[PDB]
Amino acid sequence: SDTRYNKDFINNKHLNEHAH
Repeated sequence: SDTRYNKDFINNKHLNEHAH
């Protein structure tokens, strides 16, 4: 649970644009 730099503040920018 640290992908970019700890969630990029929201689970990877709002769950990586609503589940890509």
